[PDB]
Amino acid sequence: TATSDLIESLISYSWDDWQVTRQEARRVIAAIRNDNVPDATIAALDKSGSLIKLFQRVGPPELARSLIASIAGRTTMQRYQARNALIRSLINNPLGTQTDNWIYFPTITFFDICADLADAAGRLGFAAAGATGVASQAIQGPFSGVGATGVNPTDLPSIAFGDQLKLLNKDPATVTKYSNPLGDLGAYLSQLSPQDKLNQAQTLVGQPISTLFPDAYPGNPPSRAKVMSAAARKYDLTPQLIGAIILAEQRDQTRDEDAKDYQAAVSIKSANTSIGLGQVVVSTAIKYELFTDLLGQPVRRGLSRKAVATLLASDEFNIFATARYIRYVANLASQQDLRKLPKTRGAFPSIDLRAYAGNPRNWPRDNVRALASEYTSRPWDDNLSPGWPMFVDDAYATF
Amino acid sequence: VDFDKTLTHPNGLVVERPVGFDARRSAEGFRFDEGGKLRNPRQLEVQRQDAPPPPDLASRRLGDGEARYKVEEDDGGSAGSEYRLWAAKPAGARWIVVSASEQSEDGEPTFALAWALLERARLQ
Ligand SMILES: [Ca+2]
Ligand SMILES: [Ca+2]
Ligand SMILES: [Ca+2]
Repeated sequence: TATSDLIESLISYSWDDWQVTRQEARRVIAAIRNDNVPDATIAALDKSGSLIKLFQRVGPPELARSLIASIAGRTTMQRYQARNALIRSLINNPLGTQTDNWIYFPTITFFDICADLADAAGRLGFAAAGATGVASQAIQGPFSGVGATGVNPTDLPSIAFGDQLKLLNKDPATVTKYSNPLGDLGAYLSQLSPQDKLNQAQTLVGQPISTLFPDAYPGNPPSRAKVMSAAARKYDLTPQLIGAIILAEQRDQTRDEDAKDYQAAVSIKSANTSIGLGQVVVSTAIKYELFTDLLGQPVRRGLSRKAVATLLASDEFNIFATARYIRYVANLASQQDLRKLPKTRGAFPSIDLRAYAGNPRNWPRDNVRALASEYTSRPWDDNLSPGWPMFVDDAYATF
Repeated sequence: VDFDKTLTHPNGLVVERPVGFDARRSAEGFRFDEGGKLRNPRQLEVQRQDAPPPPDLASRRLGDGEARYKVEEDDGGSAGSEYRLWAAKPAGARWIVVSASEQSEDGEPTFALAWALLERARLQ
């Protein structure tokens, strides 16, 4: 026990082939999450033949998710036993967790993702609950995407079927509606006070992650700030640098653009969009295996393209992908020949390629400006974004 | 699509410079960089090239003539993949060639400006 007794009696309150009451399931979940000996509880349920029963009787897929995620996360020595019971239970109920936002993850994959995610969170140090944050209410205009808002791109309503076709057909009004909101980057910054800027940064960073796997966490989901710090230690970066890169993206993002990014990626067309907090491009995340540090190879080998696009809409995965990619752009810089990057040298006279190999605490500010250019655009081809370097540099100064 | 003042190159190339673009005399024509400090600016190059274009190129009609082009895509960044148009038009004995690049998150761009710039380019 001491939670299995409770759970054992609760599942006796239902038919053999029929699912328990929603409120009874909630009570099972809660018991699991609040339990001090999670492995022992699993071992117990398994002795009695009640473990598989648990997976059979709970519930609709929305609650199966909570149960599966909770068990997969809290569990350790006895994880494989929970994994094995679930497998035999899916014989009967095949659909399991694989619906809605999670339709691109087979149920066993959902389990393994929660396992890997919980392990990484404890190991990289972002398992701990984040304070409730003040999220923006905005729904239009700059800084109205998930960065500002907390609203997962994956939860946004379907773009009207007719509007989808206008998108494919390049209808100017429709394309404007679902595009980047900023043209004059400087004019946008000019209209914000130092207090406004700091407010955006705290809103961005102070919120709990918008995660597709809330119950993989021991308690509530961690602050984005915590995840950024953790990614910073992992990649020898700085939470300020990750923060500025993401703040810039998120300023030049709208709620409507979140909807197109995610929906176009999982549509028949599998568009190659940039998704989520740091606007990671789908194919780039696949190419450079940007999820390496959160998911083990077994799970990574099996992910579909559309599962990857969905993971990018999960804040913690996105933050780590973004950081991995920033560190990659910096290592790639380390190894250039500044002689062959005349325009770069020209635009960023204090650039120091060697310093890129190390922590940003010791990067010259021109290194941040240059990398900003080479994060929004192809890295180190000597073609520069004219406006992004100053845009990211402003965010960085705010942090 | 919109142009203003016309530019003439010592090598007998005549074209209009697109509005909102800064222009630069190039070795064999002109380079146009979109003005302002944009995140994702369009870059455009128009040139006289005395040597012909390769075969194997899927063509399209450019007004009262035929154009041969190829579009290439590279990894870019946040703003999307890099798209590069290469398009050539027969002009007298030689050819006029246009080069354009642009990032896109939403698939291959139309390159409308670049096509306009090519079609209305002078062999004299
Ligand atoms: Ca954007
Ligand atoms: Ca995007
Ligand atoms: Ca570049």
